[PDB]
Amino acid sequence: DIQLTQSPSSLSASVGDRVTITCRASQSVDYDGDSYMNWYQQKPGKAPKLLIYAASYLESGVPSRFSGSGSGTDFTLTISSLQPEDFATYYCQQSHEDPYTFGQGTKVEIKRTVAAPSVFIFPPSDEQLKSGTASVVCLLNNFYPREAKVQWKVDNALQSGNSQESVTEQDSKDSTYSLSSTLTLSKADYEKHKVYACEVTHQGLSSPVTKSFNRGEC
Amino acid sequence: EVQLVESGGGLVQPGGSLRLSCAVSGYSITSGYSWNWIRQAPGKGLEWVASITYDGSTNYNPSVKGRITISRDDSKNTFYLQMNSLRAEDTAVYYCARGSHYFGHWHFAVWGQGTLVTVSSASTKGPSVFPLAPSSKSTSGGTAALGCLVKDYFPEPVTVSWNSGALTSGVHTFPAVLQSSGLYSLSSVVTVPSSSLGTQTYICNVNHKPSNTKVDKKVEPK
Repeated sequence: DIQLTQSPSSLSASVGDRVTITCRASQSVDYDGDSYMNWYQQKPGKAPKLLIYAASYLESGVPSRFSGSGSGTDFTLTISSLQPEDFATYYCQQSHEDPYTFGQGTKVEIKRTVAAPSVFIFPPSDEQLKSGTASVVCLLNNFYPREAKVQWKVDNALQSGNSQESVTEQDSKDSTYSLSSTLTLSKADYEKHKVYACEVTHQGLSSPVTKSFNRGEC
Repeated sequence: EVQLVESGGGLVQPGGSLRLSCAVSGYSITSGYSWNWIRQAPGKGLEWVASITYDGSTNYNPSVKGRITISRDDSKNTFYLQMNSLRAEDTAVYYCARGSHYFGHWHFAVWGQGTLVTVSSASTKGPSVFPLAPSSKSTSGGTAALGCLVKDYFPEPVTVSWNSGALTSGVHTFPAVLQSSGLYSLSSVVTVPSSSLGTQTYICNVNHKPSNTKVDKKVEPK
């Protein structure tokens, strides 16, 4: 088959900056003057969206800041001025021969200014507790950059190995991320302790932030 | 306008078969140059697997050919994907897509929403929904966060909306995590004015189609 390799696999650029993504094909996708390379944009949870076809044609309805160039085995997708809405994974795709093949994709993020997270902590509900399990949830809202550290403490004992976290995709509204961390304990363990704390470390925080509650007092 | 709506997704046992359908509306299926199935394994890239052209000619990706059938039903304005002998490798979101009459044909301008097929031995399990109650009291009377914890379900996906879709601003619905139990857990939060906690009703609407579980959870100050 025709193998497509994109570069880079990942990039982060300041809003408004020029962004170029390249695609190299293992064989030529040229046919009678035309170059059958296509570009797609895929945003979180959505189907890919066609941006460019036949190497350089802008698909109807797509903003003019997207353009394509190249021929033979080498192609370039250009975003003239990166907009917040342009966070996505970008794919090249050859349509010269079956099987029609895609590049591995290039992740594009907008590099905005540093923003500290707003931190919230949630006790387990009484409803859940009767099931025998306690989930303690810590929310880190609207921060940048994506890298953040959450430390769980139960009566000042550092919790390790009993939590999981999840991060949203970049929000085009403000180019920030949010993060959710869940501490899971048995009901019995939860009832044996008083102070539950979520300690957050982040670049936008001059020193770590801690949110806590005392079990029983609500 | 043209819309492609896929059905048939969900849980399939290894060795089992899948049948997907793509119902086309706002367009005659007979007028498309070609109709296609393209799939995407979780966190991975895209793979074209099959096509049918307007004259009925079929084509398959050799990476799966020999256990795959694309077909159409003109009178229902629908086309189908049949695969059997499913393996774990076949777990993916499957998209239907339309090819073009122009410029080499095999680029795809119109896509379905995609449907997730999960190949697994495990059985379906509906989620428990627990409140993430706000505040106790606000910090400076500014912005409060509340949410829903959607715990212990299988397979993916679940959808969460707030106030039947009338509350979208400030909503974050996080990627599910896979627990060591083999069950998924997900949280959805929303940030709201803390001055509205006494007067505004907040309800998370949770839907887990594989288990036919729908839940509406009112979340309020504890």
